[PDB]
Amino acid sequence: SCSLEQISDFRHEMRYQFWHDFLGNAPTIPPVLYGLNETRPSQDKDDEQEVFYTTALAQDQADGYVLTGHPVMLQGGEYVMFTYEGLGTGVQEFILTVYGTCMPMLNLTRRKGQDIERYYPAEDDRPINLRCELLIPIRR
DNA sequence: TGACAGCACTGAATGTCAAAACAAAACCTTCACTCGCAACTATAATGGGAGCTGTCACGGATGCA
DNA sequence: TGCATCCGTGAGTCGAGGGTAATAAGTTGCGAGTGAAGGTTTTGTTTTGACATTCAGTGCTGTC
Repeated sequence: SCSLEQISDFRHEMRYQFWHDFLGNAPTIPPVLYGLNETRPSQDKDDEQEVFYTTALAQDQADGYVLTGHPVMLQGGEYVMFTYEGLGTGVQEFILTVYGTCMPMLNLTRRKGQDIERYYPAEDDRPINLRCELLIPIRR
């Protein structure tokens, strides 16, 4: 529960300690990352909500993945490949320039569901200019 | 020369009179049932101690006799 | 004038481990009190006339 500028300042740790707990027992490095944001309103007065953020490990070439959590089936329907070049501090303004601008300036209405993030940890000191997709479930 | 400072006034955009509705549970009816009282039953029956408690110890006491 | 009897008294501060267990009749009648929660009532968050300003708006007005 944080600010507009803290829409990715808080979100940096929710992928990292989730990754480095599993990397202590991972013989590989899974190179496709998945993050899921959720908007769920209330029932008492319809002015409030809460957000449960789920980063996940990919069902990839390593079959045995003993990770705490849930087997999450990704939502189907229309999506958008918002590929990017920039560091996780640059997805801070990239999430804000897709959601402050690219939903008005491309005039699109994102649909109900989990906003799929597609980071790339395959290029994980210099500041890393990573590549990432923001696969929004869209209703065009 | 062009900035550079300040004025003229629209008006959309505020700050007030009203309701408009929605869940809030809050207090409140309800209405069927679960959960409780009370009475009777007719061959014959008739007297506890329920286990208990066993010698400390000098001392003062009151009332019987 | 003794002789029995009947009450009422008895270290200090600690300590441990911890409350235990008989037996007995039912059907039938039938009012009273959780209770299903049925459903209202309130006690608060939202629409619309206003018009009085206000700054926003755009341009001019005047100026270094």
